Amino acid sequence: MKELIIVGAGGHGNEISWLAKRCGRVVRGFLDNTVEKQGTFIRDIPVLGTLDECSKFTDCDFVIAIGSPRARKKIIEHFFPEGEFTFATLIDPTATIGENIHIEEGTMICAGGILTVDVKLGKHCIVNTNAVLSHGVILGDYVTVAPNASISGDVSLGNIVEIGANATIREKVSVQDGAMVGMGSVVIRNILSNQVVVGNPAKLLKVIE
Amino acid sequence: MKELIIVGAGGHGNEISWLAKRCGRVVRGFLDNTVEKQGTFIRDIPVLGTLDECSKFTDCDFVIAIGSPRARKKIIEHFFPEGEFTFATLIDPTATIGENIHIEEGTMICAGGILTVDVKLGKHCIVNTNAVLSHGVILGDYVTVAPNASISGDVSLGNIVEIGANATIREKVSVQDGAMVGMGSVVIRNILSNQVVVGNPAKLLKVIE
Amino acid sequence: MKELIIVGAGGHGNEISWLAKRCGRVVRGFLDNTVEKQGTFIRDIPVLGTLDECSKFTDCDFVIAIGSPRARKKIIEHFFPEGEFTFATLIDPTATIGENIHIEEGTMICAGGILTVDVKLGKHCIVNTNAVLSHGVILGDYVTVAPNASISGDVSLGNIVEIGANATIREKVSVQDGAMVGMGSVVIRNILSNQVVVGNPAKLLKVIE
Ligand code: NA
Ligand code: NA
Ligand code: NA
Ligand code: NA
Ligand code: NA
Ligand code: NA
Ligand code: NA
Ligand code: NA
Repeated sequence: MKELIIVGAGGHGNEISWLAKRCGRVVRGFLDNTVEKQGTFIRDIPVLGTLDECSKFTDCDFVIAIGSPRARKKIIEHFFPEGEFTFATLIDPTATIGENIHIEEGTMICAGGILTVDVKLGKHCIVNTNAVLSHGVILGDYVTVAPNASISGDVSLGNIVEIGANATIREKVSVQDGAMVGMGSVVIRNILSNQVVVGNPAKLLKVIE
Repeated sequence: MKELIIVGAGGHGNEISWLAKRCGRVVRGFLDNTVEKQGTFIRDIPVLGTLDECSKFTDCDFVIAIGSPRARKKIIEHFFPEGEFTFATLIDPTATIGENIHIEEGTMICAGGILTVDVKLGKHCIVNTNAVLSHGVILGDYVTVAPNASISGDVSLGNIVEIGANATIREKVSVQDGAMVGMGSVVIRNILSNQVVVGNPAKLLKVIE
Repeated sequence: MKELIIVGAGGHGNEISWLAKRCGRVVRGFLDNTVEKQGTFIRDIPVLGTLDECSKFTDCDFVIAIGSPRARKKIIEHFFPEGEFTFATLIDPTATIGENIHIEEGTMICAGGILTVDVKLGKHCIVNTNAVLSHGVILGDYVTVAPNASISGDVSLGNIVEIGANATIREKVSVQDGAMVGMGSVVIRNILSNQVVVGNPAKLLKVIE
């Protein structure tokens, strides 16, 4: 397979370099805009330069290993014009991927994640450690599902949605584009665009836009 | 082994047909009373007819793949007189079944479920995806444990109990017959018969009967 | 390897005898101070005597299979003077141990636990069933992490901390020595020494000392 460039050398990039190694991929290096990270390494993998160096690595697959949905969308739209680059899809060997699962490119399915049946993910999604997506779940593009999230049957998550760690979503709930569910939330009602909800049961905290 | 008939062609039946395939079982088909589902399929497995056709398949094992505890009890008592039918016990290959685990027939233990030591389940139980039953847990008949439920040591769940997704039950709690714990609940007190409790900490919402 | 002595023949000792068997270890027996447990067994493994018999088994590895952090510290300081005894480190075969994970002796990592990258544990820790410790997590000595706990990146847990079942800790939170997080808590703020916090979001309940 192509060597991999990981965009983002933070905590998620750290864990995605681990995922890539477990997937048998050779990581060429990271791109990252942080001044303090130039000339640094994670486990023998160098930070190669800033994101505008991506054009020097068109021979590589990319992945955008940054948790923020809006960060991944911003980076793809600025640095990765349609058709110019290829993206990896990384699925941990300990993830369970069942039947009629469709995953678009750039997606990361991490250790212990479970996608059962009839699940559809858009591009550049994250399903983090030990999260569960049950029957009929649909994710748009740039969705982040944090560790231990519990997403019941027939849930729909719009584009640039973030589901926080160990949150629980009732079956048949819809979450509109850009919303965010706080860690630990218990979501029993539909969520509107750009809403942040928190708590048990989840209630509106604020709007992100 | 015998071919399997799955009663219920809904979301749970979808996931239990997946479980059966992962268990190496041949699924003859589903029985389901929904008019709109007659002549339909899930992943090449047909809906054969309504539940009163069960008598045409006594050569098959059955499983009642319906989440509602009371639905499974109703169906067994009406359609499955004692001794006339055999029931499968389906344990996902990725479930962990430890030592001195006793599971009665009709039970479904799904992907990533963990039953550690000295756990006892009655007939027609569900332990859904990634749920954990720790030391000394006892379940009656027709218990449903939803995905990611966290059932601590020495918990007793009566007949026709339902524990919702990603709920947490304190060690040594007893839950009487027919009760239901909402998704995400934090249960730190005993629960009486037919009570619905929700929240953190769990409190009485209403009675189911 | 050396035969193992398990200190504590309660619920945790039950599950740790299971862990030891899954790890290929021969358990010589338990030590336990309970009068009613003298002459008893768990799955063919005898309670050998009280903790003051430890000096008769210096040929064995020990593990202190008691959930209470303060119980493990008390027992080590009274019965196990520095250098006189050796301690096992038990890691379930179904635990995922990633890269740059450092675990000190006496630690138990149970079934389905996940430690991703750059995680450090002190002595006599417990990571119970299906718990997740993400990038950069640090635990002191005698930390207990209960089943299904969700500990996000860069969390620091002091000595003798207990994190209850299915609790969730926000990234970069620090928990000072001796604190306890109730089961199911949603921890979004730093915790001070000896504080007990509960709820969603977690709030101070009381002080343990
Ligand atoms: Na699309
Ligand atoms: Na798991
Ligand atoms: Na779309
Ligand atoms: Na019984
Ligand atoms: Na009974
Ligand atoms: Na959980
Ligand atoms: Na230390
Ligand atoms: Na120290």
